[PDB]
Amino acid sequence: KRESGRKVQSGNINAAKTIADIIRTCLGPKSMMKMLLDPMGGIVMTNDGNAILREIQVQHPAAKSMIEISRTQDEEVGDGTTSVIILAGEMLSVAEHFLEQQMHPTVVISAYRKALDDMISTLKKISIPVDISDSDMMLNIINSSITTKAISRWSSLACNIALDAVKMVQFEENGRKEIDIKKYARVEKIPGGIIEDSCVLRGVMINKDVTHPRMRRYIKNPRIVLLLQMEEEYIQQLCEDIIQLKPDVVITEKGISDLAQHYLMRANITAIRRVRKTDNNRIARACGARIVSRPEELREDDVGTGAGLLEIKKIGDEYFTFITDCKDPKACTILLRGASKEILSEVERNLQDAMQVCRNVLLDPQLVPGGGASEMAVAHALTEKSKAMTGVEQWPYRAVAQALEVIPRTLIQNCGASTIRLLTSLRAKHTQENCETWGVNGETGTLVDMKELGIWEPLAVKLQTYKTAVETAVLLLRIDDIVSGH
Amino acid sequence: TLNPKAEVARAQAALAVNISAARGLQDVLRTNLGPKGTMKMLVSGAGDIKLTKDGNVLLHEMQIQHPTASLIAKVATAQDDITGDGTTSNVLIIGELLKQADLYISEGLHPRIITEGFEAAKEKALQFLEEVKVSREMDRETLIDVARTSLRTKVHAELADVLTEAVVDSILAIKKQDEPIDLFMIEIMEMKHKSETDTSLIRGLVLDHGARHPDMKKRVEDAYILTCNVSLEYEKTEVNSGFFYKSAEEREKLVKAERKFIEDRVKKIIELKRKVCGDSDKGFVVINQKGIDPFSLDALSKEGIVALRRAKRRNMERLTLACGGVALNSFDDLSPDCLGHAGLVYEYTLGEEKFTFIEKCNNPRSVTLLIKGPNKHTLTQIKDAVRDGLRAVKNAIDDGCVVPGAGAVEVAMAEALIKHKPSVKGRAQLGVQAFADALLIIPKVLAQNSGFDLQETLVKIQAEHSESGQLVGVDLNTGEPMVAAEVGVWDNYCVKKQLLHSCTVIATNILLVDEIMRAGM
Amino acid sequence: TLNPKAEVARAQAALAVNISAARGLQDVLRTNLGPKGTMKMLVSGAGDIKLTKDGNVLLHEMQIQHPTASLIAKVATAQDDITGDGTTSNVLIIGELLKQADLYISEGLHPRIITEGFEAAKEKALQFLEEVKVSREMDRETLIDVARTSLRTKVHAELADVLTEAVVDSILAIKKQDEPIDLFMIEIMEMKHKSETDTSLIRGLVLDHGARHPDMKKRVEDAYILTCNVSLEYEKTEVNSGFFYKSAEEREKLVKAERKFIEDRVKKIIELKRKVCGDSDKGFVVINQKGIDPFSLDALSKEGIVALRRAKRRNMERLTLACGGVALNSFDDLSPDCLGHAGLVYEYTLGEEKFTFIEKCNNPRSVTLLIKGPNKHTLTQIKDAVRDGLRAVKNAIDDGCVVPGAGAVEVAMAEALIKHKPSVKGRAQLGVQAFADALLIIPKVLAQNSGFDLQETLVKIQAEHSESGQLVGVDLNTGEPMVAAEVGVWDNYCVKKQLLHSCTVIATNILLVDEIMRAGM
Repeated sequence: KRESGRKVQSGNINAAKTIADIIRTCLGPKSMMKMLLDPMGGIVMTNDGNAILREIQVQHPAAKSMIEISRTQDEEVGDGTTSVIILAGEMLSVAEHFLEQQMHPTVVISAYRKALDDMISTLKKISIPVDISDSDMMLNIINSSITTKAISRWSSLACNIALDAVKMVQFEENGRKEIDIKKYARVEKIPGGIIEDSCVLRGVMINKDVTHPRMRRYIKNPRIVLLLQMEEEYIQQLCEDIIQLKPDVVITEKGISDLAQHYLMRANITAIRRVRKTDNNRIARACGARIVSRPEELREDDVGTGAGLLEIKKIGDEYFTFITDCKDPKACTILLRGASKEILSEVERNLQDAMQVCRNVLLDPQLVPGGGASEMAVAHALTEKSKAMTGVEQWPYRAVAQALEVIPRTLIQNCGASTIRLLTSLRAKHTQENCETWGVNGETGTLVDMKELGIWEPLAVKLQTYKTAVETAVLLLRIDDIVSGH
Repeated sequence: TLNPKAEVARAQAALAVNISAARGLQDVLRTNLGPKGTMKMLVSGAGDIKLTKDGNVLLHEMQIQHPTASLIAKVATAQDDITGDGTTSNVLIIGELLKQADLYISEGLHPRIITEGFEAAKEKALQFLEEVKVSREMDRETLIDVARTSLRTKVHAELADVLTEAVVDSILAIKKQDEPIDLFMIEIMEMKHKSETDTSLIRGLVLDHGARHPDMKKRVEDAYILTCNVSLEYEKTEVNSGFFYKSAEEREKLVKAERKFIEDRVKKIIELKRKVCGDSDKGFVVINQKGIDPFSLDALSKEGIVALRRAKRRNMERLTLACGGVALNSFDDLSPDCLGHAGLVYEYTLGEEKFTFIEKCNNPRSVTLLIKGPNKHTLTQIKDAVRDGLRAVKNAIDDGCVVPGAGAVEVAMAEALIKHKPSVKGRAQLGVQAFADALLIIPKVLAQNSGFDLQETLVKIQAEHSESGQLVGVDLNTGEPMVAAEVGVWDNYCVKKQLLHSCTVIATNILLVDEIMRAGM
Repeated sequence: TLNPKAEVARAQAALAVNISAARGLQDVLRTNLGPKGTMKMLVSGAGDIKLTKDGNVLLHEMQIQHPTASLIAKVATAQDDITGDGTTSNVLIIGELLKQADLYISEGLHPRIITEGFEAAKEKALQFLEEVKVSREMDRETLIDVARTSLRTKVHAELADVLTEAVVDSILAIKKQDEPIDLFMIEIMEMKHKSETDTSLIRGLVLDHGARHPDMKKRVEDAYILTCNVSLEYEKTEVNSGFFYKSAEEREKLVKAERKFIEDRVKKIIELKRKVCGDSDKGFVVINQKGIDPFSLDALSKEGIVALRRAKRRNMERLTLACGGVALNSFDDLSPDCLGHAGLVYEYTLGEEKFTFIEKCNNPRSVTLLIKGPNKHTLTQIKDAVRDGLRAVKNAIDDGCVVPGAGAVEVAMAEALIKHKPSVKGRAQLGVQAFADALLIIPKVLAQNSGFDLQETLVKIQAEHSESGQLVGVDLNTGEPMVAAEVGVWDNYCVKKQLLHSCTVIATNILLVDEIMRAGM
């Protein structure tokens, strides 16, 4: 019916903590596997935090909010989904203040928000710039994701794809450096070939197939148009104004039936159909064409002058229409080649996340020391800053710092080493030695500096990770009454 | 701390469940290892019965209750497609690897440390094969020991000597010019009405349907085989007309009028017969796949022509390569170009049915292995053995190197891994010890199935050492040590190579399972 | 197959019942091995609490519910009677010996084969112990390392330096010129009203009952000790008479005549006092075990005598051999030849009671160790540690050879057994391997109780190898390897020697148990 009081906040903690305890060991290169029992006996031993919670059906509303936020994190950022849930769960697992001490949530939220502003201030001090102009330096960063993948055979090609494709979409003239992989870097699979034939196309691609030979095979100046008896006459006139301009290809938004394709085939042009509105806007920017209301209102200006060429070359038992150019019309297209669909699927998702890494690094050329170094470094600042924190908020303020130790805690647990012994010595290193280094080795299990090991992560990934974990913990703590109602 | 309709084993019980499943699957398949091993029955529920020791059939066709064990069942499907053997021993090593890992995990050792020991022992284990592999040139005697080593593990030791010479010669018939061996060049045919030991090779193809008419030649020593795909039976009107009748008699006139579509073409077969060497001491054969009227079978038989009907597409492609005549899709464009040439073409007579044989071909680049058995399940049993015996000789020729058997490599690699220290950390020494004792399950199980003591047999072959490269294995008949090279017991290189890479990958991944969550089961 | 009112376990499950009991008793005592090990409580039910780590006390005084486990408790009693140490390590090796044997017995191995391997591993392990033992001379610097190693395992690392110097000096006072030693020469006293760290030595002896008169001397710097056993209280008529009276006062008048036999003997005591150095700056002490009359005590008190009465048989025994005064059973034969001599003789007053001390003796061949503590159970805990510390210094002195500790001998012997091929039977090496792994439980448990990883500690000490004598042990504070001979950790030769003889015999006999029958239970 209705649940209120401390029962609500104590329940949301157990829910978010339970979801975090599942994926504690799926962090780092030693990500432990999880066996999901399907109702039909099917089993998948995946170790991805997203796919695990995606398939696990939950009933608690608080656990759903913790999952949906990680999903939204996965789209905006291609990394850090597992760390958001572990930190958000660990930040909430400190229930000593909520129940035993009877601290109001508004007091803790004042402490969590104060720590978030200080946690962000501590990361930017330990940051390090990047020489993004160097292709080998940025290549050393993208190799962290290429490891243990099928694209490791030609990783140099895999980085050059994502690195240039993002830079082509990178619009630095407007200042904010807006990047949109899904909008301006459309990716499509091409049957046949191999991973080595994967290249970038400087324009828009149309996956429609050629049904009849009466079409333009090669044109230097693509004129791209953009827009039974009674059916014949109404179609005979709408097609007349199109052919009057002598086009090279007609890309209409809505469908082109058989009789409409008949008159278009008399003009010997490629028949394209079933395209969306935004796609037409991208087609127009590819060649400078004009979208018109109806075929009746077509004018001589409706041309794709300036484009490179039109081509309907058959590649691997499939025709492909290209309106590409030898310039940069605010977009690109990744033509992923592969001898089979099994290899094509892996390279698609692999290079997609690789573009997200370069997207975050290029939005701000500032990295941070991973392997628990950033967490233990930030925790040292709050523990020192809390000494001057006059008030009762000092106790939960310090607890947030110790909650960040979970990241090196899980990395040490998966390696099999002593968690207390290394974490104790790890915290001492950040006190005396520099905080920008002395993290954790995820492969060896012992301590190591991050200057000697290139585990440097982006800054925007950690900022949105801590900001989302704190805002998620602040969210569920503000929930004090779960009620029904339609 | 849990949600409704959800369950998860957060502690190490997830490993105890997966480790228990592998031990259970180990105890099942260990009884069918080798020739002395027992057989397993496969009841389909509807009443069918199938006996087989092949681990892939006991994992692909059979159904398993445990969800975790079904994962290892899919691995055998992968192990079979790459090498064609080693699916049973792959499951034993996984169970014994996980068994030894559970012994150390109970002592507080992390699973990830054990997997690093397997990766180090595996890389050392692969190098040991390169040192002991014998790159003996492929000959008849060498392949007999290899095919005997494979076929004895699927039969009652009586069809081994019979099937060995047949399986060896089948590959040698297609193996020449250093070409990659293709198994599509050998077709497998089954026949009832005879015993099991009557299996023998056929130099050419064999067809189901043959000539059915009294006026046919029982054997054609030579003929110009004509390949065709045109039906010489009652068909529809192929011209700009149709069927319109007013009674049963007027309908019969349309049959006489429609039959003229074939009667002009049936004589066309008689024309090319008389045309291309129609004189004495010659013959002619038709292998038209489609149906043929008894009139055309009755007409051409008077001219001394063996005509066949109702064949398969695959047989027609093989028939063209054996003879040389290209398929004619329409009798109107007949010519000598559509003809071939072959030797003795006779008819094998069984108790009830009869089969066509096209032996003595010129250049077919293909043969057929005629299987005979009294029971239905015995045919499927022998077929699975020959397919495994063919891949055994294929791997021996495709990969010219072979290695010993009888667990001699496992006994040797176990001693090699013990004399090898890590290079990444010290605790990996435990994983190497688990890998060493895991490989010994094969010589242990072979002693159990043969009825000998598990410990006495292993200690003898493991204690046997000398100041020279010496092999040693289990003697299934005596139980004493045995040098596999001195008796003709050889395995493949790719089998043992894929075994170490397969067991290490799956035993690793099963150990990395930290929790088991029900996805709404 | 059994009679009513009884039960029988026919199959091998009877052996698993005994293996499970030893495994359980192993997990109980492993937490109290070494100094860093935890303590166990002994609730007597009546209300007495007792804390101790001594495995002999946790098995002898603690009654065990399981029938099988009570047998091993009786062996710990026998182990403590010979050497007085190693009872805890004895049970841990028995638990691991039977644990490792079950791994091979489950594979179909007979128990009798494993036991024959233990007999072979024992002889090899016993011969290797002769090489590791150090036959150096026993000096105060060495016995302190033995006493510290023995006392640390029974105290809170605070009474180490307190009881170490007392335990060592108590032994050196009772051995010279290679004389046989006896721990009964050392008396163990207990007193309250002082902190636990107030333990110290007493060169002389402590007596229970003190003098009773106000004019007594609190300290006698010199006196002749007169041993007596005559009741100086009112006694019966010593002549052939009775009680010939007419009232109560006449009966009392005869009691005066009955006291003439005792009162005159008090004058004989005063006579020899004045004769044997009754001058100034001298004294005299009487230690008569029996009672003394109050009026007679007034006579001796005024003469400066410190008298004692109502003593125990144990006090008079040590008082004789210490002071030399011969017991006079009748004052008629009083003479100065029966007199002893001693130095300072004083009565230290405690808050509640008092005790007489006879310190400053020349060579009494008997001493006393005075323990002080606030509680009752704390005194019993310290009494057990001193007896275990004295017996440890006794064994090192009698058996001049000592061996390193911290599991360095177990790690070295285990490496020797693994480097030992079969010599009695081929399958016997499986028991030798089980014996090797059983010895490694000692360093494993020391790593657990110290809080370090069980596997990392054992692997580091095992990796220590060089071209020279190298014996490393478990550093409880560091966890790294540690040469036990360098830091000052030394165990006895009889302790490790009796462990191999005790562990093998019991682990053997428990393995030979085939059935468990009820003898009318």
